[PDB]
Amino acid sequence: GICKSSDCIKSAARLIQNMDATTEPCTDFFKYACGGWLKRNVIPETSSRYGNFDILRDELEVVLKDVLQEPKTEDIVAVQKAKALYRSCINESAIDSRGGEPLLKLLPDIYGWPVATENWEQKYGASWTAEKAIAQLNSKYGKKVLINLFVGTDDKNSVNHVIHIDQPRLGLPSRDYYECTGIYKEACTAYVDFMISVARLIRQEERLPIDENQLALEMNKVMELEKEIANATAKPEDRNDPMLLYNKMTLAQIQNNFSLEINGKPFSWLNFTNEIMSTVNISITNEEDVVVYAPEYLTKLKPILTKYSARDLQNLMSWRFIMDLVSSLSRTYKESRNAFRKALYGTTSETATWRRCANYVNGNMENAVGRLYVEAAFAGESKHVVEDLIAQIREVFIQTLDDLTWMDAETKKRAEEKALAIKERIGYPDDIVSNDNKLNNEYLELNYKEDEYFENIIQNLKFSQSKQLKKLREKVDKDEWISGAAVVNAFYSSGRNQIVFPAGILQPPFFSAQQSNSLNYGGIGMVIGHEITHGFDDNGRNFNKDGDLVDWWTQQSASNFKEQSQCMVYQYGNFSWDLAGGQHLNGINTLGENIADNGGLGQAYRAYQNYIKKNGEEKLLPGLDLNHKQLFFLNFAQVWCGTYRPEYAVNSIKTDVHSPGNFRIIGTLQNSAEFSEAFHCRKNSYMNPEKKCRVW
Ligand SMILES: SC[C@@H](Cc1ccccc1)c1nc2c[nH+]ccc2[nH]1
Ligand SMILES: *[C@@H]1O[C@H](CO)[C@@H](O)[C@H](O)[C@H]1NC(C)=O
Ligand SMILES: *[C@@H]1O[C@H](CO)[C@@H](O)[C@H](O)[C@H]1NC(C)=O
Ligand SMILES: *[C@@H]1O[C@H](CO)[C@@H](O)[C@H](O)[C@H]1NC(C)=O
Ligand SMILES: [Zn+2]
Repeated sequence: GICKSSDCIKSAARLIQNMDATTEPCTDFFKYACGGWLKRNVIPETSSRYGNFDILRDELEVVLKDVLQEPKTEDIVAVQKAKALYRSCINESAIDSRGGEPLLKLLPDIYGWPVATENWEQKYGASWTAEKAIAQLNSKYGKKVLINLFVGTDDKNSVNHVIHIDQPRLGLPSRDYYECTGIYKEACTAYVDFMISVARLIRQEERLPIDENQLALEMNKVMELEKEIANATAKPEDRNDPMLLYNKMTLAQIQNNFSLEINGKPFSWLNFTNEIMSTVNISITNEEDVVVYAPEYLTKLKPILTKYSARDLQNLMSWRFIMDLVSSLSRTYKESRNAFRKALYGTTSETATWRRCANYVNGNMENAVGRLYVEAAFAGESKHVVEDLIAQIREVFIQTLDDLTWMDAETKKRAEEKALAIKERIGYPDDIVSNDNKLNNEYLELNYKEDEYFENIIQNLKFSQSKQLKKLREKVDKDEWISGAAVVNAFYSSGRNQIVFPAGILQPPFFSAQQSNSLNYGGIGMVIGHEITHGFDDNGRNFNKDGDLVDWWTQQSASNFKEQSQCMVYQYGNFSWDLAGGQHLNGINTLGENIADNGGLGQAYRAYQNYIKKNGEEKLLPGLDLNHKQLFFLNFAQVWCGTYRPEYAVNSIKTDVHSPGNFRIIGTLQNSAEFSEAFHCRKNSYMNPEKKCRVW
């Protein structure tokens, strides 16, 4: 009783070609499940990571290029904009002819780039101050330097917005890089050379005189500034407790508890905060409430700042925006990035311009692009089947609450509470197809010119930032999706207490109404449990049914969670990762994702078990000597057939909240008794340790 459908033939062939049945599943299940993929595939030059998951994202791009590249008479305005933005984006000759000019037009208006100016002090240092300068970059261009102010949702009341202050992101991927030795040396060297190179082009294009030594002089000074700011930022592992993280102040407290002396002042938080909010005609009292994520960093900032010029400061501040612009300029500007992105990413070339451009438009017009994607590529009934799967898996989670010995009764009850309260977002929002007005109106204020890509993307930064800040006194809309449809991913929002599964992830190998349920439950089913479980991981457990940051745990149950979850900190902490040169994974920074994998997979199996009990076994797949319990786990693993470039592995072992795909397979299956029953694994086989972690 082999299935011999078209769709069964496709499924089986993919499973076969990926796997290496030469390998004992119980010795190394990633090798087993993925061995044939590993043999046949080399990472593309434009890829920092490649794998089945990334391939889906490459395939989604092909769809986007098809729906963006050809004007259609009936196209509503919203989509004409997307396509026009697309067209402005793929015209390189237009862009190459403008050189850097579009940036030079731009410089004066963020207070300059001193290293690339004459008499910066005469021109600006007058007008200059750090209030005014940090605030420009932030409110006009959304670039967050020195101090990150951001209108956001309020962790303690999910219907409101607040102003946040947090530590900024850095020009290198993580604070660790600023060690600048060993595995980090090239990066630091490439980074400053890239500074240097960009500032030389501008001086040249300005026809200014070029003194290499002073360039190095000033760009090294920028680096040692950023080094200090790096050392002053808190680690991820010390940022992971949302109750620790949430400290609400008035500007008043802030001004009196977190003083800064920049240049010679010192710093007017009130002034700073109004230069930003001013940008949207809103008024801020020194009595305004602010959520402060990074108190210690602010503290630490004081002595640092007092030590550098306005020139030094602005040289870092402007470069952190310029950084991001130069690949939207001509080829010579493009080129100066070459060695820096190689150092961070290991890639030797830019991705295709049409793909970059397809993704950028998706980024900036996600509902419009998403309408098109769904029309071309998304069936419409996938989404009913997924709705029902989500009901199944949510029920299973609830069930398991009874068999979990490390919570107390009341705590279980609240856990069921919060779970009943999860609200699910599947595929796309019908609005974006049925309601033309609403889609046109989201982009009303935008007007693109097909020969001015750089103007266009400037405008999108302004619009974006205008939008966000004006939410301050507005409620949160509970209609709002937190992802477009044309995205290969899924999401949990603890503020919305909501799970989202875009059209883009609802395809093989994760999902098809035509593929075997075993494949479904091991793919998208595992994914739905992942997302649910995040509501109850080491961040999400802190948020309640309404998305509010408030404790609903007993001290005992909370402490047991920490204890149970500690097992995963150690297990994963202990993997060493060849591609990153033998470093251990960070067990703390991945914990949330690892909890979500182990809970999510177990949930999904039990939901497959529950399915088979009710509907009976499935017909087997042709060409494969495996039953469906076995297939369930095959497919789980094959989602993550993939590899990394060493450079990116070094980047990602610090920056990714996920474990690398291979250790996710191995991580979770070692903790799963079901798996080892599937493949008759000996006690103490590599895949089957006697000691096993469990939380959800
Ligand atoms: S946090 C959502 C999760 C969704 C997911 C869970 C389980 C299996 C596949 C995807 C996920 N998205 C990713 C994006 N990049 C790398 C790893 C990722 N993991
Ligand atoms: C590229 O942009 C320039 C604008 O100067 C235009 O003349 C040229 O025809 C454009 N090419 C395409 C294919 O649209
Ligand atoms: C902020 O303070 C500066 C100091 O020069 C002042 O010029 C500016 O008008 C002030 N703006 C706001 C929003 O208070
Ligand atoms: C490996 O597990 C052991 C035993 O708990 C633990 O002491 C050690 O810290 C773990 N390794 C890492 C790097 O976390
Ligand atoms: Zn996740």
